Amino acid sequence: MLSDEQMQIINSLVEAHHKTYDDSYSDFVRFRPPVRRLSMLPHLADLVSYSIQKVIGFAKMIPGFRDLTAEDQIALLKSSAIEIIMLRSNQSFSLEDMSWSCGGPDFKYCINDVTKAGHTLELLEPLVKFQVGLKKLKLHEEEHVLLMAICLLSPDRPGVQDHVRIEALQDRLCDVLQAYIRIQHPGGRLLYAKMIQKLADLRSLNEEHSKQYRSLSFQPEHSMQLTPLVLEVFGSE
Amino acid sequence: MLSDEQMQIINSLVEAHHKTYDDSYSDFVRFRPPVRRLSMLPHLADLVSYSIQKVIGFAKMIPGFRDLTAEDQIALLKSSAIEIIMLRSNQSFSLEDMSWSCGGPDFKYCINDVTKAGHTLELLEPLVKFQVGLKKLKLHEEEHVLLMAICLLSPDRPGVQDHVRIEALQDRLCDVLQAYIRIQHPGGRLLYAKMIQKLADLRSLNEEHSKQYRSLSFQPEHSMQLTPLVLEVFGSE
Amino acid sequence: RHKILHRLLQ
Amino acid sequence: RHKILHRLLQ
Ligand SMILES: C[C@H](CC[C@@H](O)CCO)[C@H]1CC[C@H]2[C@@H]3CC[C@@H]4C[C@H](CC(C)(C)O)CC[C@]4(C)[C@H]3CC[C@]12C
Ligand SMILES: C[C@H](CC[C@@H](O)CCO)[C@H]1CC[C@H]2[C@@H]3CC[C@@H]4C[C@H](CC(C)(C)O)CC[C@]4(C)[C@H]3CC[C@]12C
Repeated sequence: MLSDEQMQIINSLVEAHHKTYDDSYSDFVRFRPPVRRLSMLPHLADLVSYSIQKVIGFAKMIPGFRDLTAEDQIALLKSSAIEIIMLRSNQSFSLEDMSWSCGGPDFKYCINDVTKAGHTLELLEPLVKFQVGLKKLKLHEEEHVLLMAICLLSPDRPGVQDHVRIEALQDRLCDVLQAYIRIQHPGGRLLYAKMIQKLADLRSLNEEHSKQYRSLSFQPEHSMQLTPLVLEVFGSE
Repeated sequence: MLSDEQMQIINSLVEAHHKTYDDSYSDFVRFRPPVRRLSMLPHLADLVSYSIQKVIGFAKMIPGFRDLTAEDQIALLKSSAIEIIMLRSNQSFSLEDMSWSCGGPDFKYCINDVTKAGHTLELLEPLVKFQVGLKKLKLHEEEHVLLMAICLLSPDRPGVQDHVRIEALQDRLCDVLQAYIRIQHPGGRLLYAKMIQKLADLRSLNEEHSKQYRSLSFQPEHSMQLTPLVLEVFGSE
Repeated sequence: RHKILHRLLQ
Repeated sequence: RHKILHRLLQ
């Protein structure tokens, strides 16, 4: 049976996600509009830039993130951002559609639209297989949110200094996750292990994105099309 | 009577302008859409970024610009870009409207819309008075294009090294301009002097833009909204 | 370094 | 320095 301290963590993680995930998708009209081989790069870069802001808002509300150094916060965000976007995107991914349903018809993102932004199938087929694998797990929102926080709070990320502190935060998150599953998730005896496997999936999707981002950012007529926040978060700087 | 060498310069300046000014304004739908106190900054920054690209295309076709050093080209573009945008914008400015008619109704830019992008009336009233002063001059397109090239090719710009070379290019442009006016512009005995006065107007509009841009770029939640090309061209770097 | 990030982190 | 500018200038 879950303690009150563990209960508050869940509450604040859920409240943090609800503040930073807009289910109405009404900001998407602000982006440079989509065009349907680089036709989608302006739109999708505005999209990822918006998502990065939501992830920074999310992270700032994880218990104990605010209290890390600014350097540790930046390092954790620069290596995890792309993984939390892929993870948080599961709530609009559709098994029937194989697409991300983000509101109106202009923001239904098929696999065709998403191959038009500089990245290749070596990134996009695994990412799609990840989405259906993760959808099929049918996570409670509490579990989904716990996983985002565990993913962000990984100490085995390049640049982190206070390893032991970040590791203690993540450990207490994992305890809550395993306990929640055992007690509140029927038939979830294997689910903790699968979720941790999906975190490994995420590491691999990260490397392939970083490798391909490198090729975009070395072409100044492409990186020109990104946003300042993307250039800063995905930069090597 | 104008020589053939001077005639070719006019021809190539006119051809350069026609290649880089799209009278249909059909790229404007690509920009982040307008919103009608910073509501217009995303749209207007995409606008100015697009214009900067047209000015680089224009400059690359001025006789002798291509042959300057990359450093001299960059220095001339970083100090003159904002002035050539203001100058080239005269072709869509309207005395009746006091607005820039750029195609459809979403791209009619009144004085209200243009005060919604971080800049104040200290910049916007002079700029509007400049536009009606310049419209009232009724320049032939040859004169308008000659002035853009003379403005770009000024050697009294911070960063230029080959002063004497840039000055010789500009001098030969001025000769063509005074000769054209004398021979092809009826009643233009005063027009050369007014145009040079408008170049002085431009220097003043430049300082005030630079001063106010400084304030935008010191607020990271505003400079975040600019484009990479704007940050690079208007940067102090 | 990381001007925007430092800002968004308050 | 001026990565985009150097590119657009060819
Ligand atoms: C539209 C869809 C979900 C949107 C919403 O759910 C809101 C998410 O917070 C996103 C998720 C992952 C994105 C891909 C990540 C990997 C790259 C990142 C690239 C950004 C950059 C060019 C900077 O590398 C752009 C292409 C892309 C394949 C993304 C496309 C959009 C997806 C599927
Ligand atoms: C819409 C109008 C003309 C567009 C078309 O004719 C195409 C031009 O090539 C532009 C001209 C000058 C622009 C202003 C210059 C000074 C600042 C620059 C700012 C850019 C930045 C924020 C980076 O400082 C944005 C606000 C602005 C007042 C411009 C508004 C649009 C005008 C009137």
